[PDB]
Amino acid sequence: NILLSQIHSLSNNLAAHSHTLQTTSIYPSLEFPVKEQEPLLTTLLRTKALPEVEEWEANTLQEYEASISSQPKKKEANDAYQKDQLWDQARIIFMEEREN
Amino acid sequence: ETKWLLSKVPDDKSRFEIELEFVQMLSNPWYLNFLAQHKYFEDEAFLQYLEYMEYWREPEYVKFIIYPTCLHMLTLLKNPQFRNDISRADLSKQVNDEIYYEW
Amino acid sequence: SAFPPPPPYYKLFTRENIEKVISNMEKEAKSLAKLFKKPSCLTSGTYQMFGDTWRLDEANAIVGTSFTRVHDLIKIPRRAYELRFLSRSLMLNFLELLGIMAKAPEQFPSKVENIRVLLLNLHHLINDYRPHQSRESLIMLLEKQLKHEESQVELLRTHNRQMTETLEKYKSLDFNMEKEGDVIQQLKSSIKKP
Amino acid sequence: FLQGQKFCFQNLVHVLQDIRYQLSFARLRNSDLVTALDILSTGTSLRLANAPTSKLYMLSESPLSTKQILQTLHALNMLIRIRLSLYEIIPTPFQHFTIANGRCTFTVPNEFSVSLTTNSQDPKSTGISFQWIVVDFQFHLPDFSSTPAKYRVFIELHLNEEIAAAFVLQKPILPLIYNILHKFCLYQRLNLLSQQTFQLSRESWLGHLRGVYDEKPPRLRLYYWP
Amino acid sequence: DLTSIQWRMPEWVQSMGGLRTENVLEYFSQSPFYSHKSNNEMLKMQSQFNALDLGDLNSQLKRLTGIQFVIIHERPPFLWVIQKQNRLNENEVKPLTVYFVCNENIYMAPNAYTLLATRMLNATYCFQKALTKIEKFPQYNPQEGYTYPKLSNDNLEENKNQSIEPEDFSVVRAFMQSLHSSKEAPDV
Amino acid sequence: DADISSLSLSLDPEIIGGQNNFLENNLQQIFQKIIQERGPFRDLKEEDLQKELQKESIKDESSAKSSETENVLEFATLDSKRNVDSQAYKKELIEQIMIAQTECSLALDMTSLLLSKFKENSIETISPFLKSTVPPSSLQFSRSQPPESKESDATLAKCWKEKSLTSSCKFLFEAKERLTSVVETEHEYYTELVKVKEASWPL
Amino acid sequence: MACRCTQLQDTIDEVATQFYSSIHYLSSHHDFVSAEELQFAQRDLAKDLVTKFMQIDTLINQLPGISTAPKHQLEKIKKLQNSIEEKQLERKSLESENEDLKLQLAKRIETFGRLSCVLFQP
Repeated sequence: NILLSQIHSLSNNLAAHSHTLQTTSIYPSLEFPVKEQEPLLTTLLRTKALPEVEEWEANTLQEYEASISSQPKKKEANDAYQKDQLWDQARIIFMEEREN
Repeated sequence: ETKWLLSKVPDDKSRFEIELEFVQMLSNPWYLNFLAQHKYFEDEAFLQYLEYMEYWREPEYVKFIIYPTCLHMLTLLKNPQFRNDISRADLSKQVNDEIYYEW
Repeated sequence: SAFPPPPPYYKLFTRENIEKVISNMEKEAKSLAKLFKKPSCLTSGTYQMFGDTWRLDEANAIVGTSFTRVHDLIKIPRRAYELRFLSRSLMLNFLELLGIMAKAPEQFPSKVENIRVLLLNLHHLINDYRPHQSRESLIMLLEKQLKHEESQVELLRTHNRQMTETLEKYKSLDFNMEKEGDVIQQLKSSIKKP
Repeated sequence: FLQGQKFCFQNLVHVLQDIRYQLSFARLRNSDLVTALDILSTGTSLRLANAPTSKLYMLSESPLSTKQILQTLHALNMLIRIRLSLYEIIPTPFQHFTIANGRCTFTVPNEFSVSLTTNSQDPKSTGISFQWIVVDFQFHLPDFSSTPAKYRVFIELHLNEEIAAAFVLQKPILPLIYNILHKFCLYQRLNLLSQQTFQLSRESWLGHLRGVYDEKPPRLRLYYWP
Repeated sequence: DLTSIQWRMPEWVQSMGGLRTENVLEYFSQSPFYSHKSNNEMLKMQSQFNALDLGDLNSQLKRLTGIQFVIIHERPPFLWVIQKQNRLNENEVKPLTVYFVCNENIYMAPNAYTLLATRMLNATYCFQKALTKIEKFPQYNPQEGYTYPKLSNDNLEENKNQSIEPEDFSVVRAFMQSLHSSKEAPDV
Repeated sequence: DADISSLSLSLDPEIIGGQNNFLENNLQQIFQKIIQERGPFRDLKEEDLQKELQKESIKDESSAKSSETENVLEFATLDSKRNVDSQAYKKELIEQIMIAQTECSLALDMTSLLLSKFKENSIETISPFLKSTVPPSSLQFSRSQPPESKESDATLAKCWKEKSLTSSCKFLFEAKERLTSVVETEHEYYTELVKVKEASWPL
Repeated sequence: MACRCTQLQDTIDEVATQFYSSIHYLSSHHDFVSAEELQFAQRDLAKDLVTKFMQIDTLINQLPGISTAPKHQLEKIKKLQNSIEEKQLERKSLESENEDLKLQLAKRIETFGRLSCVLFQP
C-alpha cells in the first residue's frame, strides 16, 4: 500500500514533466574521470531493462500478433476508445447508484 | 548422418584455424561479460568449451601463445558454473589477468 | 579482423547435435558427427630465421664471416676480436662524423647510412648463439632437479638410519607391545607389580 | 609467423605483450619437447604453464577423495597425541583417550571434545596443545541430555570465539575453557534443581515450600512452611 | 542499439594512433551515427567539390544550415564531446544528440525518462512479481487464519481476550549470561 | 623424463607450490567428499576404514566402451547441466527487490550527480563508495529530440491493460472460489454450535 | 640472466643513442653568448662509453658454453639425462620404501603412546 503511495506520487511527477524529459539527454561533464571509469556510466546510459523482461515485452508483441494470426483482420482500437469511454461513463453511473 | 546438413549455410573447412584464432580472443576477461547474453553461456554453448578440451594435448599445445587463454581455460576448468561465467568479475578480472600480466 | 568478434559457429556448438552423435556412436560401428572429430592442423609458420641471410641479402660481410663460423680459438676469435674491431672501426666512423661536420654538413650524415649498414653485420650470429645461450640455461636448470632428488637422499636416509636405530630404545622395538600381550602391558607390567 | 598472420585477423586482443621472447622460448620449449617425454602430466610443465598466477580470489577448487582427508586424519593421529606427550599440563581431573578428534569425555558431568584449526607444524615449541575448538557439544549430564541445534549454534560459537580471543593474549588458555565447561552445565544443574523445586511448588504437594530462581547471580531459596 | 554495445574496427585507430581533431569524424563517418545530409557530410560533398573551402569545421558548418556534429568539450585522450545539431540559419542552431567518444564507440545520449521508466517498470514489476508466484499461499480463515500447507511443516512449527482463569533454551540464556560474568569472575 | 614431473618442484622454484596444509583445507574438505561433521566423520573413521577395504574393490576388467570417447564425456556433464516455500518466496523477493531497489538507489545517486551541479543538498544521499570516487556535478543533461515513437507503444498500452483487467477477473473469481470454500468449511463449526448453543451450552 | 651479449647490445645501440645525446649541445649555444665544460663532458663520454666497451669485452670473455658445441653440448645433456632419468623414480622410490615401515613405526610410537598414557595415570 505504501508502495502504492510511491507509485502514486511518482506517476504524479511523470505528468507534464515528461514533456520536458523527452528532450533531455544524459552526459557526464568535465569533472568526470576518464581513464576507465566510463563503462559503469555507460550502464548508467544503458536504459536497458531486464533482458528477460524486454524479451517478455517482445513476447507480448509477437503473441498478440499470434492472436492476430487467430484474428487476421480485426480493428478494435477506434471503438476501444469507447471501450474505455464506456468505462468512463459506467464509472459515473456506478457513482450515481452510490450516491442514491 | 546429415548433421552437417543441419547448417543453414556453413559446413566450412573449419579446421584448426578460427579455433585458436578465437581462443586468443577468449583470453580477455573483459570478453567474459559479453558471453552473458545469448551468443553462448551455459546452454548449448557449453559444448564449445567441452570440445575445446583438446589443447592440453601435444601439437595443439605448441600453438598456444597467451596462457591468459589457458587461464580462461582455468575459468572453464573452474566452476564457471559459478559467477566465473555469470557475475565474475568486473574490470578487476582483467586486473586479475593484468596481475598475471604483471607477473 | 573479427567479423564480428562473436563466433558464427554456434549451431555447430549445439549440444543436441552431439546428443545425436551419441546415437551415432554405434553408427559407423558397422554429417557433423565426424566433424566433431579432431580438425586438421596448420602446417604452417614453419619458416626458420627469415631475418638472417635474407636480411644479409638485404644489405652482412662480417656477418658472412659469421656464417663461415658455422662449421679464443675455433669460431670464437672473430666473434670476439673482430667484434671489437667492428665496434672500434665504428668509433673511427664516429670520428668520420664528429671529426668534421660544418663544412657542407650533409655528406657525412649520408655516410652514417653506410655506418649502420656496416653495423648490420653484428646481430645475427649473436642471435645464432642465443639458442646456445638457451641451451646453457637448460644445462644450468637441468640438475637443480637432481638437487631436489638429492634432498630426498639428504632426508629420507636420515629417517632411515635414525628411525631404525631408534626403533630400538628404552621402549625396545616398536613392536615390543606384541599386540595382545600389550593388553597386559597396562597390567602385567604395572598392576602385576606389588 | 605465417600461421600467426593467419590468426592475426581478429580484434585487438590476445592478450599480453607484443614481445614474444618467451614464445621463442616456447619453440625452444618444443625443442625441449624433443628432449622431453616422459611425461604427459609434465607436458604443461614442459610447456612451463598452468601457474601464471594464483593471488586472485577466483575460485580454486578440484575433486578430492577419498583417502586424502583420512590420511591427514592420521597426521593428526600423530600430531595430537604428540602434543599430549608434550603439553598437556593440565587442567585435571582427566582421563583423555584421543582418537581423531581430541577426546575429553567426563563422568556424570558432560562431553568435551577438541579440534585444532590453525596453521600446522608448531610442536614442542608452542607444543602446549594450543589450538582446538568446541566440536559437537553433547553434554552427558543424566538429568538432561540431547543437544539439538541452537545450543550447538550459540554456545559453541562464542565459546570458540572467546577461545580465539584467548589466543589473542598471553596464554591461560585451555584451563579457562575447562572452567567454562563445568560452569555452564552446572548452572544447568542449578535450574534442573530449580525446576524440581517447582515440581513441588507449582503442583503437588501443597505450596509454601519453594525454590524460586532469583535474577541475581544464581540462588535457590528453599523457604519452607511458616 | 545506440546504447552500451560494441562497434569497433580498432585497426583504423591502430593506423591513426588515436584521434587528433577532425579525424574523430572520420571513424565517426565510419559509424552509422554519422548522417548523410549532415552538414558534415553535405560539406563532405563540398570536400568532393570545393575541398579547400571547409576550414576547421564549425566555421563552414554552423554558418550553413542542416544537421551537424559540432565539437565543444574535449576529454583527452579518450572522450570528446560532439553534439548533433540542426542549423536553421547562419546564426540559428537547433542542437540534437550529444554524440560522444565512448572510445571505439560513439553513442546517442539517452533520455533520463527512459532509464527512469526502466526503473519504475522494473520496480513495480518486482512488486507484481512479488504478487505472482508467492501470493495466495497463506489461505485465509476467520478461524484458522492464514494457512501454510506443507508435505512437512518442519523446518519450524480480532479474536478473544478473556479465557480460562519454551524458552527452547533450558534457561540456557541466563546460563550463558552467567558464563559472561564467570569467565572473568576470577579475573574480576 | 619423470623429472619433468619433478619439475613441478622447479615450478616450486617458480612458485610457492600452493598453501598445501591448512585447517581451512580441512574445512572445505569438511564440506567436500564423504561424509560430513568431523566428529561424526571420526565416528565414521572405522567405517572410513571400511571404505578403504572392500568398498574400493572395484577394478578394471571390462570393455573400453568406445561410445564414451571422448570429449563427449563432458557432454554428459552438459546433460547434467540440463536434465539435472517458506522463506524462499521471501528470499527471492529479497533478490528481486534487491536488484530493483538498489537500481533505484543508483537512480538517486546519479540524479544527485546531476543536481550536484547546483544545490549541494542532494549529492549527500549518494552511496558512500561514489563520493569517495567520482566528484559531484559530473552528469549533465542535453537538449535533444522528440526522440522517437512506435506502434508498439499503443499496442502494448492496450494489451497490457487487457491482461491487467482480466487478471483482476481471475483474481475475483478464484478468490470467490477460496472464499466460498471457506464458507463451506466454517459453516460446520457453527452448526455444531447449533448443537452447542442452540442446545444451551456455555460460550 | 642469459643472452648477456644482448645486455651488451644494451650498451651498444643504446650507447649509440648516447652519441645522439652527445649530439645535442651545439644547436645554437655558441654565438648566443659551459660548452667548454661540455667538452669535458665529451671527455666524460670518452671515459664512459669506452669503458663500457671494455665491459662488453669482459662479458665476451666468458660466453657460456665456451666449448660452443651445441651438437655435442646437447650430447652433454644426453649424458646428464643418462644420470637424471635413471635417478628419477629411484630417489622417489625411497619415499614409499621408507613409509612402508615408518608409518607403522609411527603407530608403534602411538602404542608406546598408549603406554605413555598408562604412565600418565598411576
